[PDB]
Amino acid sequence: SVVTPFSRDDRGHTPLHVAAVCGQASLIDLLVSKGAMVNATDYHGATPLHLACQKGYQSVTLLLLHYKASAEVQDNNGNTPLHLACTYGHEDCVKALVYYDVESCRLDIGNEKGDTPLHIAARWGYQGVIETLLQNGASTEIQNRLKETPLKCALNSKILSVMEAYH
Amino acid sequence: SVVTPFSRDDRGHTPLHVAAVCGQASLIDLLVSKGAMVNATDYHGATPLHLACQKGYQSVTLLLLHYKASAEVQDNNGNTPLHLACTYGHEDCVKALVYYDVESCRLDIGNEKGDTPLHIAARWGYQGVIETLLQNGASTEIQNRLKETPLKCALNSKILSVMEAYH
Amino acid sequence: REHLFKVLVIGELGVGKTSIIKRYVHQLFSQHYRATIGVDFALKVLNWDSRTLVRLQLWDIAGLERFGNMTRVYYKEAVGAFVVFDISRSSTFEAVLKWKSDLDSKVHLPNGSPIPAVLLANKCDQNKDSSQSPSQVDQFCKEHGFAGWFETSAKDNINIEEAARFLVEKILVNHQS
Amino acid sequence: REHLFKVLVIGELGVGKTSIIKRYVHQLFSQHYRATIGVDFALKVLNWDSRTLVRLQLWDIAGLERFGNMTRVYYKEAVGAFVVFDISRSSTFEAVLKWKSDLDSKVHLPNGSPIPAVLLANKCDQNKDSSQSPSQVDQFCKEHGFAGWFETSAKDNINIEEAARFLVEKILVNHQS
Ligand SMILES: Nc1nc2c(ncn2[C@@H]2O[C@H](COP(=O)(O)OP(=O)(O)CP(=O)(O)O)[C@@H](O)[C@H]2O)c(=O)[nH]1
Ligand SMILES: Nc1nc2c(ncn2[C@@H]2O[C@H](COP(=O)(O)OP(=O)(O)CP(=O)(O)O)[C@@H](O)[C@H]2O)c(=O)[nH]1
Ligand SMILES: [Mg+2]
Ligand SMILES: [Mg+2]
Repeated sequence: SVVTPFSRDDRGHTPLHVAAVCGQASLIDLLVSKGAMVNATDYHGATPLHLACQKGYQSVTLLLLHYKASAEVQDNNGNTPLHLACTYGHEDCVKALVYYDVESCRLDIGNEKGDTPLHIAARWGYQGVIETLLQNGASTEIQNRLKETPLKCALNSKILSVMEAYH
Repeated sequence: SVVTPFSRDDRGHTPLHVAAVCGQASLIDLLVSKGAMVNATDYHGATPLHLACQKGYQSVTLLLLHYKASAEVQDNNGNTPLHLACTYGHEDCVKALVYYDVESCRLDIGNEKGDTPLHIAARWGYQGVIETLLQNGASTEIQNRLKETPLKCALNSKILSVMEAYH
Repeated sequence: REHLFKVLVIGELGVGKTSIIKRYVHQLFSQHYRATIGVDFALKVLNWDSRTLVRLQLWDIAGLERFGNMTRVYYKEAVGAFVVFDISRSSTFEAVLKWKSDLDSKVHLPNGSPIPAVLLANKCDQNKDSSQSPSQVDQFCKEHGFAGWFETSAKDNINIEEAARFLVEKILVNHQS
Repeated sequence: REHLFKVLVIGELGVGKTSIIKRYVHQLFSQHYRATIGVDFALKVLNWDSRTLVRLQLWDIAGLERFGNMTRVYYKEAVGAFVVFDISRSSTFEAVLKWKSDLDSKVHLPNGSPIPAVLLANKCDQNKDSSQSPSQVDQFCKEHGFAGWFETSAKDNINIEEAARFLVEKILVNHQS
C-alpha cells in the first residue's frame, strides 16, 4: 500500500501541508511525484507555500515554487505567502518570492486591511525586507483601507528615512 | 575536493550550524558523517541544536539529539536549546527535548536571569509547553534572580490556574 | 524500583494512534481529526506493584512518517510497540506489515531479538470493512512476530487499558531476563 | 526594449561570491565573513544602449550547497553563470570543475547547449597560492567550456565591472539568435 497525497484532516491539511510545515523537502519531492496538489488550500485558505513562508523555510519555499506553486493565493485574511514572510521578517523567503518568479511578481496586492507587503514590513520595521521590496519596485504611495501609505506605517525615523531614500 | 566540516565564518558558524538553521537534514547526516563537531559553538555560545530549537525544526532537533548533541549547553545568556524552544513556543521541539533523553533531562537549569524553562513558558503564556513541562516534573517553587517563582511569572489567571492544578 | 519505557505507536494515517494515546492518558476523545505533525509524545504513569512503578513514554508517530527518513531516529532504543490499524479500512491492515518491517528492520532488544509488538484493531465500535475472523488475525500475529492483538476503541474506551497492560508485561519480562 | 537575466554565482566557500556581488551592486566591501545561508539574491540595473537596458538577477549560491540537493532548483532557467575561486587557495580551483559539472549537468539554453560560464580568479590583491600562468588558465577555459576569465578583487574593485560586461554580451548574443 502506497501513499495517498489527497488525504485531508478536518482543517483541510494535506500531507503536503504537513511536509511543508515540518521542512521535510525529500517528502515534498515524493508527495508531488505522487500527484499531490501543490496549491491545495486548508480550511483558512493557506497553501503549503503559505506555511513554509510563515515558518521561514527558504529551501521548501523554493522547492514549492519550483513545483509551480502560486505565490498570489490569498488566505482568509487576504495574505499571500509574501505577506506572511514580511510579517515575520523572513528576508531569505521574501527574496526567494521576489526573485524566483522572474518579474511576474506583484508587490501591490492588498490584504484584508489594504496592506501591501511593504506596509507590513514598514510596520514591523524589517529593514532588509524593506530594502529588497523597494529595490524591486514596491510602491510607497499605495494606501491601505485606513488610507495610510507605507511611509506612515514606519516604526521609526530610521526606517522612514530609508524609504524616502528611493522616493 | 570534498567538504570541510570544521570551517568557520567570523561568527563561528560551522556548516553544521548553517545546515541546521536551514533545515537541511540530509546535509546534516552528510556533515556528521564527515566528522562535523555536533556541539560546536558559535561566537555567542549557540550550538546547531540551539539554532534548530529556536527556528522550531523538530526533525532536525531530533536528528541532532540522535547524533549525540548535548541539550544542556548554555549560550551567552545562559539558555539551553530548551530555554529557546520555550521562549518561542515550539511545543513540538520542547517535547522532543524532554522525551528524547530518557529522563536524564534537567528542567531546573537557570538562565542568566535565573529563569528555568517553566518560568519562560509561564511569562509568554504557552499552555501546551507549560503542561508538557509540568507533566515531566518541572518545579513551581524554583525562583529566579528576581526571586519570583514561575507562578508569579504567569501571563493570566487562566495559566496560573493550570499551574496550581499540579501544585 | 521504578522504570522508564520508550514505547512506539505506529500505523497508517487516520487510524487512531493519537486518539488511543489521548484516551489512555487523559480519558478524552474527539471526533475531530488533526493530523499529527511528525512526532507527538505523552507520558503515562503506572502503579504496577507496590514494589514497582512504570513510566511509559508514548511516541506517537504520524502515519505519513514512513515515507520520510526519520524512523530510524524515532525507533532507537524503543523497548515495545503498538502497531495500529483501522478495522473499518482494510488498506490500513495491508499496511501494518510495512510498518512492522520498518520496525524490525531498525530496532532489536540488546540481545539482537525484535522488540515486543502488539497489534490493535481500532475503531471496533464501527462496522467491519473486512470480514476477517479473530482466528485469522490470531494466525497473522503468530506468523509475523506479534505478541498479541486487541479490538480497541478510543471512542468507547475498549481494551486500551488491557492492551497497555499486556504489552508492559512482555516488556518487564525482557527487562528481568 | 528591456531584459531580465538570471545569473548564477557559484563556487566553494569563502571564495568571495557574496563580496563580489556586494561590491558590484553597492560598491561596498567588508573583511568580515558571514557565510551565506542557502541562497542570496541581488539586482543589478544596466543602461546598456539607449535602445536597451538590462536587469540582472544575481543568484548568490552558498558554497556548501553543492553537497545538498537543491542546485537543480536554483539553476533552473539561468542564462549565464559566474564560477569563482580563491586565487590564494588551490583547493578552491580543483573544485571549480565540480561546480561546472553540476551546472552543465542541470541547465542548457533552450537549444540544448550549455549556458555561458565565466571564471573568476578572485582576491588577486593577494599572493598566489599557486603559480599557474594566465596561459594555463586560458587553456583550461577552452578545454572546459568557459567563455572567459578574469583576475578579480572584491576588495580593490578589480575587473568586476569588466567581467560583468563580458558575460552580459555573451548572453545578449544568445538572446538575439
Ligand atoms: N469511531 C471511532 N473513531 C475514532 C477512533 N479512534 C479514532 N477515531 C477517529 O479517527 C480519526 C483519526 O484519529 P487520530 O488519532 O487523529 O488518527 P491518527 O492515527 O493519530 C492519524 P495521524 O497518524 O496521521 O496523525 C479522528 O477523527 C478520530 O476521532 C475510535 O476508536 N472510534
Ligand atoms: N582580500 C580580499 N578578500 C576578499 C575578497 N573577496 C572576498 N574576500 C574576503 O573573503 C571572505 C569571504 O567572502 P564572501 O563573499 O563572504 O565569500 P563567499 O563566497 O560568499 C563564502 P560563502 O559562499 O560560503 O557564503 C570575506 O571575509 C571577504 O572579506 C577580495 O577580493 N580580496
Ligand atoms: Mg496522530
Ligand atoms: Mg556568501
